[PDB]
Amino acid sequence: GPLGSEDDPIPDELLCLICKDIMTDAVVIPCCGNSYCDECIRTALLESDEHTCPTCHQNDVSPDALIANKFLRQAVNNFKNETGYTKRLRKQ
Amino acid sequence: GPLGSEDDPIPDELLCLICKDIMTDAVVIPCCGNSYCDECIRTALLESDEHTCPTCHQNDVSPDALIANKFLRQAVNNFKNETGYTKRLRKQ
Ligand SMILES: [Zn+2]
Ligand SMILES: [Zn+2]
Ligand SMILES: [Zn+2]
Ligand SMILES: [Zn+2]
Repeated sequence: GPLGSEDDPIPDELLCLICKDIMTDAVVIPCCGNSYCDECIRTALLESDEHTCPTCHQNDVSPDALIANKFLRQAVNNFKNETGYTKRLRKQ
Repeated sequence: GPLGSEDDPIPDELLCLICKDIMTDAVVIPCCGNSYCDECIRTALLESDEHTCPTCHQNDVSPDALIANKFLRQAVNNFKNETGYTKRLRKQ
């Protein structure tokens, strides 16, 4: 049936595994190929001295080796506009 | 108007720039981040001794450094099933 009208789950083709949610300005990891939030993937490598990838569990990656997944960022932007994905910010 | 009725173009978020068409099992280039057909991107580096990227015109890439854009391949698979994009395959 149809999805996206009032409900729809974010696909893994544009959803960060680290926070299990969509990301903006997503990057790619040259250790495996998965894409996540720039900050999310950075945190994984920063907190892991072994540079343990948060998906393939690699031990030779780097937050400086993060490439720009143009396609990812594009899809996310379109997806957000189709289903109208967004959230309510606060005055924190 | 809407898209998907009887005509729909392939977006740059899952469309290969090299052949200007969708691809399957797309890979990513760690030089810039763009994704293209494994065969297409391979050909670009294979024919260019300078390893001139077919998008950013880099000079230090490689067909071996091609990573697996999990997300790309997933998007392509879904997109193909949405519009019904496909072609004549052969059992060679
Ligand atoms: Zn990895
Ligand atoms: Zn994230
Ligand atoms: Zn490039
Ligand atoms: Zn191609």
